[PDB]
Amino acid sequence: MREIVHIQAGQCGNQIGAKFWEVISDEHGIDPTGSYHGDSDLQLERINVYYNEATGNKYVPRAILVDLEPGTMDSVRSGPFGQIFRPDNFVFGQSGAGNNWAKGHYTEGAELVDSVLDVVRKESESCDCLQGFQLTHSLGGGTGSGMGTLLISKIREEYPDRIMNTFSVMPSPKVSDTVVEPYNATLSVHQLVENTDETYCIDNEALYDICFRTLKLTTPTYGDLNHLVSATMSGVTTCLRFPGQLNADLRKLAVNMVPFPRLHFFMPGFAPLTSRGSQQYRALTVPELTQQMFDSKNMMAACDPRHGRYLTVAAIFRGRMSMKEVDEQMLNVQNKNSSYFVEWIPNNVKTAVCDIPPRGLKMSATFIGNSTAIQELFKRISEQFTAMFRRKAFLHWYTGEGMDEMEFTEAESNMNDLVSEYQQYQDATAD
Amino acid sequence: MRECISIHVGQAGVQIGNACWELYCLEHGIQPDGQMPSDKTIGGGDDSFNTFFSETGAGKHVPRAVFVDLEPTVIDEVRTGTYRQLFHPEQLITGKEDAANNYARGHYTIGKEIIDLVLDRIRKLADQCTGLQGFLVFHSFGGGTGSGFTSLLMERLSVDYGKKSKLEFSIYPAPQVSTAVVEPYNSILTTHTTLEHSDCAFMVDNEAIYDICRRNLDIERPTYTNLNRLISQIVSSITASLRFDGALNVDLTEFQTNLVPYPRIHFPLATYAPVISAEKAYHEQLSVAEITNACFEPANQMVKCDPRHGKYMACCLLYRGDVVPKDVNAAIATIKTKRSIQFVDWCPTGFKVGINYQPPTVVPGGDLAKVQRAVCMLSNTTAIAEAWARLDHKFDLMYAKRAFVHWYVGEGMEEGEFSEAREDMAALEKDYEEVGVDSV
Amino acid sequence: KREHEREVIQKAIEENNNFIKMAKEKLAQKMESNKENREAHLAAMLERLQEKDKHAEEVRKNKELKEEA
Ligand SMILES: *[C@H]1CC(=O)C/C(C)=C\C=C\C(=O)O[C@H]([C@H](O)NC(=O)/C=C\C=C\C)C/C(C)=C/[C@@H]2CC(=C)C[C@H](C1)O2
Ligand SMILES: Nc1nc2c(ncn2[C@@H]2O[C@H](COP(=O)(O)OP(=O)(O)OP(=O)(O)O)[C@@H](O)[C@H]2O)c(=O)[nH]1
Ligand SMILES: Nc1nc2c(ncn2[C@@H]2O[C@H](COP(=O)(O)OP(=O)(O)O)[C@@H](O)[C@H]2O)c(=O)[nH]1
Ligand SMILES: N[C@@H](Cc1ccc(O)cc1)C(=O)O
Ligand SMILES: [Ca+2]
Ligand SMILES: [Mg+2]
Ligand SMILES: [Mg+2]
Repeated sequence: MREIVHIQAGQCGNQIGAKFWEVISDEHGIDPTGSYHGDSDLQLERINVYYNEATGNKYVPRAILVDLEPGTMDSVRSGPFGQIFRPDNFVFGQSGAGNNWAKGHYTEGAELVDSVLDVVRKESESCDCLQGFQLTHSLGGGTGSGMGTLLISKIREEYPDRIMNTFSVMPSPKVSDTVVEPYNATLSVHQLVENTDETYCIDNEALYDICFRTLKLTTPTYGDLNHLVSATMSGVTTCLRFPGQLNADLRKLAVNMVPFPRLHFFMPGFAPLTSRGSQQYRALTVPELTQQMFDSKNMMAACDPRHGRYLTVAAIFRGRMSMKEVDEQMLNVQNKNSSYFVEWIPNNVKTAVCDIPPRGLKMSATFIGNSTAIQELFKRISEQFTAMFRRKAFLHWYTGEGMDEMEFTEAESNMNDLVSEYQQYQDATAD
Repeated sequence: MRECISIHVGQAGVQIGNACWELYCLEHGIQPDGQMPSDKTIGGGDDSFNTFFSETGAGKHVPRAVFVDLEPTVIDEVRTGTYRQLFHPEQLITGKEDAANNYARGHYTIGKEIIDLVLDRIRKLADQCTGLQGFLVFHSFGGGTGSGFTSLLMERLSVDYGKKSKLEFSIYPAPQVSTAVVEPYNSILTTHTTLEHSDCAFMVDNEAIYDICRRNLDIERPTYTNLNRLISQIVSSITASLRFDGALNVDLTEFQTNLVPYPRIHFPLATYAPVISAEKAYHEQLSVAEITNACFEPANQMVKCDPRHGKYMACCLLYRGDVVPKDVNAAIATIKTKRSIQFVDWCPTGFKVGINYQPPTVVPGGDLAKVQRAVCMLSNTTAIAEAWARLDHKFDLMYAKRAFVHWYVGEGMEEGEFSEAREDMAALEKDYEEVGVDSV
Repeated sequence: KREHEREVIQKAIEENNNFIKMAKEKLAQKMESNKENREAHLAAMLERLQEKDKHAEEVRKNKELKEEA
């Protein structure tokens, strides 16, 4: 295992995908032309996990860009680092998915998926030892949600022994494009429960609240939200991209984080998140990072971990700092928060330190939690779903594509089962 | 004569191997290019050091060792590092994809693809021996390769070499440096599977070594490099009798006679002294009495447990350096009249002593002071079972909910294998209770 | 006494051979069972995925029949 193949689908998927590539390219010292201009050998040691190396010492993201309309991908191509992507790796239709999961999954998306699979195969066939895949998409639209989950199923068929990882952006009425987002999300979660190994729940609700409440951005834009998302995606992939001992590949991460196969939905978190004004008063230190990363306010899913229990946790620190201090602070936080870690999985919090900090910070921390409190996210979606479904609002958009109600009922039930399962393990005891 | 083949499996086994072989080269005057000026027989011989090193006609002294890992990055460092010329490339064996902290992948899914090649390479070493004594196998309990591949390899070595001796140095997990939540599953699975295939196993508790580094060497946050340098001194103490001659030298196999009273009761406790920094050792000569006393201090044990709360079935003292029997006997007499040393009623109480006169060595840039004399005690104590109890309890906590078990089942294992392994561990714990009870 | 000496050594040989044979057979049984188990796990997964393809066809067929209206 070594190479990861990245896929980004739909508007949200391509927008956060592009930022992810901008951010990590900077971290690895790769410029927009794909040339290396860094100072540390750490930047190149594991560069092939994410980049192909071409002729002329060029590094090309192992990235595939997918959409059912040309607009976003055109903007990516024109954006920063837009020329870094392999032009043949842009696969797009013209008809769009109209914010309709069914069109993405069964109709328009189905017409396009084989040409996408052709590119996946070409990337995968050239891998020395393919680890698996990471997909970026929203669950609230049509393409990322419907076609993205279609792609997942088809890829799994051809690579059944490889790890499937997603960064899945959950919809929120605070940042809302359409009224059917709860339908699209529930149908999508239905797929994710069955067909991915690990999913980062990137919640627009949480991103909005961090921007508005913490960073005091009166009118957060998608740009503001995406800055947080790329900081998080940088953080949760540092163990894969830089030399290290813990969770160094997708499968070892899954083995540490997923005790039951369906419970693979992670709450990501980032520290520090303090406004410039408050930074005047509060020092950036290891204890500050540690307390912040375990606080609800720093989570990228709108769930309070103190309303549930942790099955497993990964904590990754970045920057120059005392290993002794990190260890003491991580012991301290587990002690003070003992009740909130399940007693029947011993030593379930793992800690790593990476020497290279994010751009513009002396140090940072990234949190990955598999917490039963994630049920709060799924319940929020479920409540919005049921309100619409009990009055059959807008179903004709989906039945018009050939689906029947029963499929809605099944996705609903599977997502409600997932919630009950989190609750079961939350309530379990060693005795 | 009697050759010993070392097999270093997975990251821990390999990195500990690096430290051991570097230390052996320094002890024997072998350079990084494998040349040994003091050796006047070119291309072969039957010196004591030849138990661990073969020789080529061009004067290279080559470790009798295979390094194996299921991914390449740890062994790649050996291939490109300071002692790269020491090893023939075929002795360093890697796959592309590791076992992902999963015993099942190490023993079955991935391990099975490379096991025949590894055996072929081991056979090539064995064919060069005129009187092979056995194998020394270095591995973690916690890793997927260290656990699963080691087990598979031990099973296959029993088939291909019969009852030829197989000893283990096994790295027992500690939370300060562990990298997988499932290490207790892997540990129990490999301990169960290897138990009938191993003649003697020296467990090294990473937590014990971590705290010795912190406490006795003043290391704030020990790294694997710190741990492995200490571990190598201990392994060196144990193998010194195989690699050096001497009138008072006693072979490890003779200590083993006393250490293993029943086949399953084959886990000696090692305690090593002195572990001291240069700053503290300076102008301070630690005597035979002082280092011997230190062997009965639990803080110096390589496995955390309390022998004062168990019973002894054997006590062996392996001295190296400037040590004579008169001083050993005196130190032992003092200790007898002052320590919690109770034997079972069916074993003699005399301590078994060996002395190797070659003084201890240290690697440049290390943390240990260079000392004139050192000692490793190997004891067979019922207390070592506490280590199994701790692991067994962690296993039970997770297994009761079948946490993570799907990762193993997915790779073809059955729950039946988990319960069989855990029952065998419960029987081993009971075995250790039973041997300690007085005779009727 | 010579007869006994012969019996002891042939006993030693027999037990060593039996130990080898048992180890060899157990390992063969384990590797076969494991192979069968993992393959069956993979087959089940692919079977589910293939059902999904079946369902997807059904959906597109259903759309086409309702557009014949
Ligand atoms: C995005 C930079 C961007 O375009 C806007 C600029 C230039 C800076 C944004 C900084 C940022 O959002 O700062 C964050 C916190 O407010 N900072 C702190 O809390 C700092 C000190 C706290 C002391 C108690 C954190 C943040 C999300 C930084 C990320 C890191 C990263 C991966 C790149 C991204 C660049 O900034
Ligand atoms: N003392 C010591 N322990 C180590 C070292 N490297 C890893 N460990 C320990 O070994 C266990 C992890 O197993 P590893 O040896 O790294 O894993 P592996 O055998 O390579 O197996 P996979 O990577 O799963 O294929 C943990 O308990 C680690 O703390 C080392 O160099 N020295
Ligand atoms: N965080 C974030 N969310 C987005 C972005 N673009 C769209 N979304 C969200 O994605 C959902 C709409 O899906 P979208 O990706 O636009 O549909 P698609 O083009 O059919 O995949 C809504 O919940 C939006 O809030 C973005 O750039 N950042
Ligand atoms: N009471 C038993 C103890 C024992 C322990 C472990 C064994 O494997 C066997 C026996 C005996 O001494 O005979
Ligand atoms: Ca010679
Ligand atoms: Mg949109
Ligand atoms: Mg490894």
